Amino acid sequence: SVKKETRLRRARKARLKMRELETVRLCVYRSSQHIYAQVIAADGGKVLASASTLDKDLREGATGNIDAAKKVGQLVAERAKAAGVTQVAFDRSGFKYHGRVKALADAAREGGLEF
Amino acid sequence: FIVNAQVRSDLGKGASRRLRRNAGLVPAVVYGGDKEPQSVTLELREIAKLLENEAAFSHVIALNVGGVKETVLIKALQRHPAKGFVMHADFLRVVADHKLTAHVPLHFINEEVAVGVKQAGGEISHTISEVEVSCLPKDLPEFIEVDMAKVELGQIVHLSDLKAPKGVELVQLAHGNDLAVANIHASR
Amino acid sequence: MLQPKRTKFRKQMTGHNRGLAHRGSKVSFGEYALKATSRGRLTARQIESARRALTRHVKRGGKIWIRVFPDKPVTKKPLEVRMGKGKGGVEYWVAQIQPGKVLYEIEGVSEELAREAFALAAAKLPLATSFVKRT
Amino acid sequence: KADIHPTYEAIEATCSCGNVIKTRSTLCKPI
Amino acid sequence: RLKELYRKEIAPKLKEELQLANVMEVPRVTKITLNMGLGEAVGDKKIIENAVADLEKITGQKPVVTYARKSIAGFKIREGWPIGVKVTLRSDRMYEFLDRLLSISLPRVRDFRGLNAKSFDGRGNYSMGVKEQIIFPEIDYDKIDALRGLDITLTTTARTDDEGRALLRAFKFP
Amino acid sequence: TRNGRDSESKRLGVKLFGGQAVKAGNILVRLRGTKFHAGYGVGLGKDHTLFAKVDGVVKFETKGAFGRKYVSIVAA
RNA sequence: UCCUAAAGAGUAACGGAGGAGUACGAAGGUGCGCUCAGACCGGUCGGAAAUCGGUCGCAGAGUAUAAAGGCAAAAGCGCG
RNA sequence: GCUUGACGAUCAUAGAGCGUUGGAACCACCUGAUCCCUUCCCGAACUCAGAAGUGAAACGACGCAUCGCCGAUGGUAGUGUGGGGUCUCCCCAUGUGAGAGUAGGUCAUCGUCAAGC
Ligand SMILES: [Mg+2]
Ligand SMILES: [Mg+2]
Ligand SMILES: [Mg+2]
Ligand SMILES: [Mg+2]
Ligand SMILES: [Mg+2]
Repeated sequence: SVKKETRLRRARKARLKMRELETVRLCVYRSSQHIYAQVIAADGGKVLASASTLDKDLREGATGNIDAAKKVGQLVAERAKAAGVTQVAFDRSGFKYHGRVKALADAAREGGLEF
Repeated sequence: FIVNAQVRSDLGKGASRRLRRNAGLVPAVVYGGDKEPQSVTLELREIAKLLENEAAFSHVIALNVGGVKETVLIKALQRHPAKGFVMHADFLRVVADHKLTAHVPLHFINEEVAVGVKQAGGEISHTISEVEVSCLPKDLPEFIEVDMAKVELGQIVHLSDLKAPKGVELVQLAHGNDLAVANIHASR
Repeated sequence: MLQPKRTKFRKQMTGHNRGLAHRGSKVSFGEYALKATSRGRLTARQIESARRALTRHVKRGGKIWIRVFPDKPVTKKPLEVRMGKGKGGVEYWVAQIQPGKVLYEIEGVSEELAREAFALAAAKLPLATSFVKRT
Repeated sequence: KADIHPTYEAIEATCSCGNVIKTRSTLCKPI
Repeated sequence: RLKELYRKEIAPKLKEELQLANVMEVPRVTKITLNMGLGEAVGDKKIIENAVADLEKITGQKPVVTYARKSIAGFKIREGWPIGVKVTLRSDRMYEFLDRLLSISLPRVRDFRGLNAKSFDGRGNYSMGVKEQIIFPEIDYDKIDALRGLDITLTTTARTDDEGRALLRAFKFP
Repeated sequence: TRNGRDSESKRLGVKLFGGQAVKAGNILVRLRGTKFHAGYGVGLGKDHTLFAKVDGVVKFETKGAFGRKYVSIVAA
């Protein structure tokens, strides 16, 4: 489109500097309906933990609010600590860290996971 | 149009120059559609008769490699620049059904009496020759006749003017160009 | 005479004159040509002595092409001058010929009017030039 | 922002507010 | 309110009219830019703050000033560096400013044709120049200066400019 | 008008070729503006000078888009 | 800085060509954003050219300062 | 393996152009801007609150070698060592062997999970 590749042009700076430092990356992906979150291992091609909204215990028609995204980042630290993962980075993927992005990344710090 | 060959199981630079002075031979290859490329020796005398012929370039020639026979069309002539004589030949097998581009001479058959010549200032300048072809080998265009007996002064001739008879296309019309062919202009 | 309009530099090395001529040895425009069989270099006044010889043995028509163009400037020091005070000035211009290169082309004439016309232009050039036909 | 200034007392008034100030409120075209 | 005139009359009409298959292929107006050219009196340093205050009232919105990008010595120097004053109008001030045109910005021109129907770009955009700042409500005649060269440039979601014509003939004044 | 005046030839080039063994802070390439890019474990100093940070064997591999030249050192 | 200089470094001539004897308290740091030149069509006093809108672009622009080697995590441009 | 998303692997035989085609899951446009927040002016972009509509545009797949891009074999140029000649240039023995062009290729190939079969 036009919007899609411009935020890909914004994302490749911090995503490429987290590659050189070899840090366990926490990615994110916002849509106009609902919000994803993944933890990708230190090779760019291996996913360890991944919590979403489209799972079969959370879809309720209310995804797309800031209150919906608080539970997404809440239920992802419980799968990374079950995978034994700390010392992570936070690629915001070209999204301005203000709204539903920032509220998800505060639920990660509460749930025992630390940056 | 017939020529007979041999096998040439000796490659390189040193073995390929001793052919030309000791035995008077010329190297060649035969590469085609469904088989492997096969190198070949020919004589400088026997290619000299074919290269002296007029329409031998746009024509099928049979080849006797050993007792092996093959209908062969020629598309290359590497040639010695300084003295002027033939170097290796690089011709082609002919499949009974394949598209087969090649090159065809022209003639400009009727230009003794032209409108631009007898009435106005008489000059006819042939720009192009050796116009290509793209045709099945069942019908060989040996040549194409172009007539400039009626074209007046100040007019030029494109590729769309002359025609390609009986299932012959032109690659230059398959691109977005139409090259000029012949002019009629005034002498100085 | 024939020389560039403007040049990115002013003076040039000497170099060498090696090899044969693989591109330049094929007749393209005319149907008769005078190709050169010995290496040398032509000094851009010989070209006008050879052009004005072909363009008066015809006098009727035809068309002339000049395939070669001098672009290499050469120097010459003045007299009673010792060596080593810089580099001399450009006096003339030179094209470099190597065996096989086609010099002149003609078309629209007879096969033997032209043959005795390149005899006039060959007696002004310092090279051994032959006669060739279009194939 | 807040740097801009409306005149919505007449902008959001009637387009056919007489032909005494607008000078033409029964027709717009003079042609 | 021409928007309420648009969705109710114009918007259902054109889908059958220009053989449009669905809803989302219909033309509509994207933005309006003005670009009052103060390229005259380059080294004036007095007319720009006047020209901002001119366009300040007839739009109800603050302008921006436009600088240069070269020193074209045949025209003028780069010393009088601001040259332009531009205003982009999005959808809320679009259909309200568009009503001043073709209703009350017709009679005070003293013209023959309100707009020619021959000047288009290839994509479907229309441009127009207005000579005076007199064609404006809520403006002075005595305190205004009659040096105001103003333009109107339209942008449409049209593929080619015949679709601009069927849109422009609805709210028309040619 | 007169023209001598050359300079003194800064000794550039590429050291430590394709199969060496390196120490912590050796100099790999004395660049003049990135003929070779910073690969896996190398440094890229002030005037674009590649230097090592860890130990191993130099690679000189061509990677990715733009076809750029990446000097990585491999713990092998 | 380039060429002579022979595909590692180095390498002469009263051999061919050019520059320096400085600027900058932001022209430095950082975070956040954003793309060039040119062509072309339309548009009021400008017109081959000023500002505006549009498509085509695919770095042919730019780099405080010579030329060479570079630049999309732009080493180019704006803001706190 | 097929469906859509995310992150990679490899950087054109993976590109461009033309044609064709997809929904109600996904995605995209969309509707509003009161409430976060934003624009050297502008809800365009950025952001938030959502599910009236649409698959148009965009985006994927599916076809076409028309442009592009890869590219043989043979010959040829040049060149290391040893000798030659008419010696500002070439030749012989021997090792090495392009570039350009030709026959033709190409509408990519994989990996990790999450929702579908
Ligand atoms: Mg060197
Ligand atoms: Mg050397
Ligand atoms: Mg800078
Ligand atoms: Mg950046
Ligand atoms: Mg090759």
